[PDB]
Amino acid sequence: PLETDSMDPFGLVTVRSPS
Amino acid sequence: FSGDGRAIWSDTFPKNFFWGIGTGALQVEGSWKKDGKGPSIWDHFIHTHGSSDSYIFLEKDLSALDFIGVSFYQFSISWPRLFPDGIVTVANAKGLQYYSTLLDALVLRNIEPIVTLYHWDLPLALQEKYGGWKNDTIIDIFNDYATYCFQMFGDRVKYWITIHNPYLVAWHGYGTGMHAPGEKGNLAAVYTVGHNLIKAHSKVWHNYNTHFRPHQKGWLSITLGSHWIEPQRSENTMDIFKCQQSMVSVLGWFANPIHGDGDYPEGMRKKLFSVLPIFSEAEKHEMRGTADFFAFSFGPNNFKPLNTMAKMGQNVSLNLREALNWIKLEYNNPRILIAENGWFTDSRVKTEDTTAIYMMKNFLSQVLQAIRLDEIRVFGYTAWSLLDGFEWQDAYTIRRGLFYVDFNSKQKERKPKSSAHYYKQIIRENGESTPDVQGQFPCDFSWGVTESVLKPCTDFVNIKKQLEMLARMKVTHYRFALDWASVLPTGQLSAVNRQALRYYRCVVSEGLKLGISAMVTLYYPTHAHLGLPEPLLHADGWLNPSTAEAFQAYAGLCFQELGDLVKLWITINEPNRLSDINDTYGAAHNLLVAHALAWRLYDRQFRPSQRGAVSLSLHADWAEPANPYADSHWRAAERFLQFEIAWFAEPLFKTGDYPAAMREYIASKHRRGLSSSALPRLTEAERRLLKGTVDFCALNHFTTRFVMHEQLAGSRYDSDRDIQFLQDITRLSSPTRLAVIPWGVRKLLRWVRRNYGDMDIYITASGIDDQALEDDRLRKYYLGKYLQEVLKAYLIDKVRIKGYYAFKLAEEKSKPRFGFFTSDFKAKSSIQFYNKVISSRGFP
Amino acid sequence: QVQLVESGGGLVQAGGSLRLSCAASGRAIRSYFMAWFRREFVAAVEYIFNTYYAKGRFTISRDNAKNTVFLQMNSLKPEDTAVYYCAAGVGASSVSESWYNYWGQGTQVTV
Repeated sequence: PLETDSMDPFGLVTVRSPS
Repeated sequence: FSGDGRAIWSDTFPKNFFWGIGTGALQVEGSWKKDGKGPSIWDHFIHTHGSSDSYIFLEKDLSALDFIGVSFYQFSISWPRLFPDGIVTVANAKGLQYYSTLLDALVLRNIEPIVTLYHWDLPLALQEKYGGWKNDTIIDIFNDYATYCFQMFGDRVKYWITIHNPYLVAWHGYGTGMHAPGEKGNLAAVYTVGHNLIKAHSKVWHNYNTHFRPHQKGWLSITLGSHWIEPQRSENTMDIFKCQQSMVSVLGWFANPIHGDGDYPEGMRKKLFSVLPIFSEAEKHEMRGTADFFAFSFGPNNFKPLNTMAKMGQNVSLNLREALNWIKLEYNNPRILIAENGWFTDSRVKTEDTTAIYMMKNFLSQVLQAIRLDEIRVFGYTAWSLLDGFEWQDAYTIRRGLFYVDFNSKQKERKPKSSAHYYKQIIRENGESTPDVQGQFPCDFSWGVTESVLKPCTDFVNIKKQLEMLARMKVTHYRFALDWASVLPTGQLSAVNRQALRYYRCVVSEGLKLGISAMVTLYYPTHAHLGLPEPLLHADGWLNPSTAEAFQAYAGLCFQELGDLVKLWITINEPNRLSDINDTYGAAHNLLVAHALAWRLYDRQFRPSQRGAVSLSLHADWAEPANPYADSHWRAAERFLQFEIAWFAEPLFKTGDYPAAMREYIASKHRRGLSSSALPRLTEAERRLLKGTVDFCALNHFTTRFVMHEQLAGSRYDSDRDIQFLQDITRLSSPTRLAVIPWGVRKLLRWVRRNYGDMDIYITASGIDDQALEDDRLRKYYLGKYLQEVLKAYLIDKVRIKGYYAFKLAEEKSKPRFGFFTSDFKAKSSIQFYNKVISSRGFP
Repeated sequence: QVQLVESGGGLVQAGGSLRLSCAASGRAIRSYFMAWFRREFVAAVEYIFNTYYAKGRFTISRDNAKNTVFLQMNSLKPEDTAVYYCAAGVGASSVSESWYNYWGQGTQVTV
């Protein structure tokens, strides 16, 4: 779901623990 | 050849590679009317629907090029700046001097120039009188304008480009009404403009190839832009056939008549049989092969806005590796020059462009992959842009240049951004860790595996399956936890499930047979089962200090009944990960007190009788800044570790109170109001109780986060540390985005020793998930590369590391496949690679 | 849990140079931003790059490997003759002599 309308199209900026 | 590229859907750059950076003319030059300049189509399009001032501040741009140290610099010549009407009569006096002094200094600085004659700034006279690219009389006008630049500039310029992305000139100038001149919905003018733009290039190529190429010995081509698209289904062929028709409609439109065979693609001619103009077979011979190389554009202009492309109901992609693969197959393996590449940032991002580092990191990673692995004949790369400027209909709302320019400043100083420092090192190196260690571990090393909450001697069925799993491994220990809510259902000592305590005893007693010395965890919370007994959770759970008093009563119950065989104890398992589950500091307050009461109960009463060790396991994920060129990420790198490790360490290890850095930072947020919360202040008694209540250090290390800075809003815990995290698609990640970064544990084991003295350290949880169920190649690479790092810290940094526990011995049906054994308890290949390291005790 | 050993000495004629240095000591100092004061704001470094002055004669650096902030005072005017002390804020962000929790002793400077 690449969002090519924002500066971040990969969702790199920002969610749990493997335990 | 056409139609062959559809098969695409099924570490150092070469020497003498051309590292460069490019700009336009309308975005960067400015001074749209100074020195007798003619109006462009955009100048009337902007003023009816300053800037970087590069026309006067050229020496400031020359200093910017020397900073990055590029081999070439791509710039376009403003057509109305030389000839205001487009007709070649006599160039402007001052305008000619600008491009003369520009080309002179670039050659003096060994910067070979690449010039494009048209970058969407067409003189307004040709659009008003003749009609722009609608009337075909401009074909010989652009050839006339090209002849002038071939004469006076050809001696110093050996790389020429005709049109820069002609797809946007026609589709967005006469189809969507987005670009100049701005006419929405004109099917006729779109493909007619695209017709003249192809014919105008061929005339200029045959001009240069026959009239200036002999005595100048240069190249000439055209910058064609495109996008990339992925199918909505890999197995489906119609979804893949729809992607082939998508690239043809945008890239094959202008490439087949120039790089293909001289005519439009078969799909385009069939789709628009009566609208697409006809190329006479005499024109086909005079256009196929009018390109010395293949200039290519891959930026946000062919991705944003949404109406730029026709996705045909498929998924948009940014993978540049397969984008060049499609070009190399459809056009008989040409020599490509990426003339435009890079994304953008919002105007609010001044000089702290963090994403630009990781956006550029992928492209160059994909370009290198194309060159060394896919055998793509790429000889250059053009970063875009050199400095922030006017980005067409987006105006100054976005920033695409590698140099920040304050548009409200009169000096217009070009300050290098975070990507300029990263790109400079990319050029200086033309393309963080350490090699192998080669050494053995100590014979007293604790090789261990780990389970989880084991809800309830050989008659026990569940034990038999787990006992047959600990026989394939050569582990010396075994880490598992107990269900607190299954021994004291009422949460009080009146009801003692003697059957549940007999079950756990048969576990360790059967383990004492197998020789696997156990390590029991009294508490193990998670999102599935919180673990607290129902009356305790009904009575505010961990928010009531009586629950901590209830933990000591439950702790000593397990101490007396299980201390006979168990010599290693863990109170809470990852208590630092309870924040996800002010109203969290007080909950962790009781988690710390409950640990001391459980430790004071063992140190005084049960230590001499059973002669063991007790501690707790903390979440030990290492951190590093997301931008090593922004200082706000470096200070926040330790602020993450203080809010995570030191939160439960400095009390239980060193001082007795919370970490001062964590305690002092929260008050600064509350000072101006950001947080309505405060970290509790401890007295002399509480600090005297928590201090030094551990017998070793236990760590739950999995991966390494990349913290960055941001003024996070809210009064919650995550909003107290002012930290955001960044995932890097470059580094090898896991199915659940666990970035496999081996060198994080070494920097962590070095951080623990420096901060909390020389004590014994245990790694109580270290694993990775993988979709594979029989040949987990990710885990073996994760295991070996991580076990390589702990050996490096032991034999070099002299860290008292004594144990290693793989995360999960088994997994569940719908749970993340973190275990070494299948849901049906079938052995994956990860067990036997573990035995190789355990039997070898490292890597000799 | 941090201490500041603001070392150095100052007693030179007008136009001279000085090499001040404050020794960092305590715990988790990399999350702290340090500054120099004369009270009056002199300079500050957020880690290594972000330098703030109040200019053109002083240079504030921070060799984090040795845990020591420097303050190169070139072309010292006689008006700069006072006591110089170092501080350490709390990670985020403004001078005001209040965002800095920890302070050092101070080095004398006379011109």
